[PDB]
Amino acid sequence: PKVGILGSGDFARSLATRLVGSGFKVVVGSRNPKRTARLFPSAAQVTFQEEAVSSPEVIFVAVFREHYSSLCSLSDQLAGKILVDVSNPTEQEHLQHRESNAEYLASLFPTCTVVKAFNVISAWTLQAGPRDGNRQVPICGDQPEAKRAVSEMALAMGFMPVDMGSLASAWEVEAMPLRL
Amino acid sequence: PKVGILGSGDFARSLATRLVGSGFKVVVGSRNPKRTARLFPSAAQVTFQEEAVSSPEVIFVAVFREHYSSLCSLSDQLAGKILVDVSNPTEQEHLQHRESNAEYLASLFPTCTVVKAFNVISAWTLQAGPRDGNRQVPICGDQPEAKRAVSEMALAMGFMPVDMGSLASAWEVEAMPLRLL
Ligand SMILES: NC(=O)c1ccc[n+]([C@@H]2O[C@H](COP(=O)([O-])OP(=O)(O)OC[C@H]3O[C@@H](n4cnc5c(N)ncnc54)[C@H](OP(=O)(O)O)[C@@H]3O)[C@@H](O)[C@H]2O)c1
Ligand SMILES: NC(=O)c1ccc[n+]([C@@H]2O[C@H](COP(=O)([O-])OP(=O)(O)OC[C@H]3O[C@@H](n4cnc5c(N)ncnc54)[C@H](OP(=O)(O)O)[C@@H]3O)[C@@H](O)[C@H]2O)c1
Repeated sequence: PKVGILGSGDFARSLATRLVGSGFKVVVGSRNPKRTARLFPSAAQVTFQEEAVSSPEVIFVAVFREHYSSLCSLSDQLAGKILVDVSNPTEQEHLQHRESNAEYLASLFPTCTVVKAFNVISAWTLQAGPRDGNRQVPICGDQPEAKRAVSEMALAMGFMPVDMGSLASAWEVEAMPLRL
Repeated sequence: PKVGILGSGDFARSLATRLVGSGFKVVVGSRNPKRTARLFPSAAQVTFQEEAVSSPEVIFVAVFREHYSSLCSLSDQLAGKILVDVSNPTEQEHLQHRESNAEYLASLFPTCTVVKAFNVISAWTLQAGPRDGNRQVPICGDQPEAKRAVSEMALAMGFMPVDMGSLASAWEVEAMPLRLL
């Protein structure tokens, strides 16, 4: 507790499932929480975006890059928080954009600290994937405290965090193939 | 609806998700509904086994073969209902048992009618939703009304039911490989 997630799709919902199964309290921010809540694990509290971001210290940004700027109205609430960029760009997106999605996200929310994590993990692995601790997540970011928070979370969820350095490493991390 | 599901695992949970996304009301029977409910889609009503099987006309049996007989105490409530055997046996289990899982389940609950369906569909395919051409669900069973009920459900979920005949076809259906991506 309390971990935030912005977004309502397959990845959001799988993250929520894993977090709840790992003893975290979870709040989800959706544009249509009424509709979205129906499919989410009951233990997660699905609410409006504004209200979902205010409590948590760590917020997973489980939306596509093209929708990042739509979150700008949440800036005053998000101030000083940890944002997790989970995006797994296609080969073409990766090559088209000079900066990583994670760096782009950092630029949009300069008062937040961004950690890149979970891009190489499938939604089904999140849902089902055995809590053997064998499955590696690469993790980077500029802030050691933020990286530790996300790494401990990864461990509690049964993954094995691998430190890949500063947020400048996010471009190479975003090139890593999704497993599997 | 309401559609029933017995069991609390990855498959139960995925079936539930999918059913609720397709406009069905869903009730789930678990031995520990307090714990189990936490992970299930909010729109599903997770409750005790006895209470779960009491309302619905069609009940998905999303537990392993080895646990089928543990459901015998529910016999009185399950009488006259449609049971869906979704099991995907391992090659070994398939070869060790003379009869199919579905036929075994039919023998345990003779006042019920069993339909074999969904064994070839992965839990993730249930969750994420089918997409072409990964839509095909083999169905068999002895009773045309029961097969129609399950087939319409399949169609509502976005699958394409394929009639494989009587419950005697279930052994061959159970040999069908499970499909992923
Ligand atoms: N699925 C995987 O196996 C996988 C693996 C690794 C990483 N990821 C990453 O997770 C992120 C989301 O993926 P997904 O598979 O969950 O996609 P998805 O199913 O399409 O979900 C996208 C979500 O974006 C949210 N969103 C917020 N603002 C939006 C807007 N303005 N327009 C459209 N949508 C908006 C939506 O929630 P609301 O409408 O309720 O706000 C929606 O649920 C992506 O960056 C992806 O690379 C996915
Ligand atoms: N997962 C897939 O991709 C896949 C695909 C097709 C078919 N299936 C089929 O779906 C069925 C279940 O699969 P699953 O992946 O959901 O397995 P699972 O995660 O192990 O779930 C089995 C469930 O059986 C229930 N159960 C009822 N009585 C039990 C007992 N006495 N002892 C132990 N468990 C008992 C449990 O729920 P409660 O504790 O609440 O009772 C448990 O959650 C299997 O026959 C499988 O072949 C799975």
